[PDB]
Amino acid sequence: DVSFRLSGADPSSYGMFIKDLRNALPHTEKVYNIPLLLPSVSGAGRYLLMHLFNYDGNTITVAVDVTNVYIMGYLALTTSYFFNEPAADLASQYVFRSARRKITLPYSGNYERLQIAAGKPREKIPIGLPALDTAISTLLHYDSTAAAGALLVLIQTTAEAARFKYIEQQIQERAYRDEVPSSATISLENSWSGLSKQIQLAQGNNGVFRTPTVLVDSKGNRVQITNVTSNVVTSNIQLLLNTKNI
Ligand SMILES: CC(=O)N[C@@H]1[C@@H](O)[C@H](O)[C@@H](CO)O[C@H]1O
Ligand SMILES: *[C@@H]1O[C@H](CO)[C@@H](O)[C@H](O)[C@H]1NC(C)=O
Repeated sequence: DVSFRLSGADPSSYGMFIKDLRNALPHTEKVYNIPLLLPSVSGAGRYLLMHLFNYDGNTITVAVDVTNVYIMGYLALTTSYFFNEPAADLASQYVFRSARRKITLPYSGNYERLQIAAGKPREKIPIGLPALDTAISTLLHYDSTAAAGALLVLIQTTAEAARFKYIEQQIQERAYRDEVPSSATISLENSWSGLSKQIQLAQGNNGVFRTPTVLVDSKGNRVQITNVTSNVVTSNIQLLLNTKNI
């Protein structure tokens, strides 16, 4: 399992957590020196448990599918909660079975559905360490509309930061002040599957993407990534979604 405490958190302890989160995901091969997540994992070992503690020391445990860093659901005291989608129903066969009750949230875990539930796109929702403290708190007691925004903050400050060193750094810059994500951050989130696939297709194509990926850079400028020499590939991305899942 991995753990993160908001009480006393700072950039260093958050970076320790994101390192532990990346290290908890199994991989047998690296592609262009980036860990390649597994095609599949059977049974309970598919799910990583992340123990998150708010500033007061209250906790939720979040289950994450290790093949794709997707959060499936979470446990808060004696209640489990899962997205309304078959992968999360499957996960509920393995994790948090000791909960006294299981609630299926009234949306799936994808960004489009969560933003509809929350009433706002993630361009407008601040993220940071304080926002993560608020999100954990929100999730302690059921409120499906509030939970959708909390889950948009939780997914970006845990999974997305694990996938991309740029997003990890964005959250560290927001350790004591939330701020909406940069458009670069949104672009990377939306591009993770495409980048993961193109980096894998470049292995028998001399390092060249079969199809360019368009990203927004740190200045708001839209840019084409065409091969593995780009800084997105050599520096930023940390985990590849296996093409078997794309
Ligand atoms: C950890 C998690 O659940 N993450 C996903 C994010 O990976 C994905 O791009 C988005 C789909 O739009 O859905 C969120 O659920
Ligand atoms: C590869 O990537 C860089 C941009 O990072 C670009 O300048 C270069 O000319 C590209 N080369 C090919 C072969 O696509």
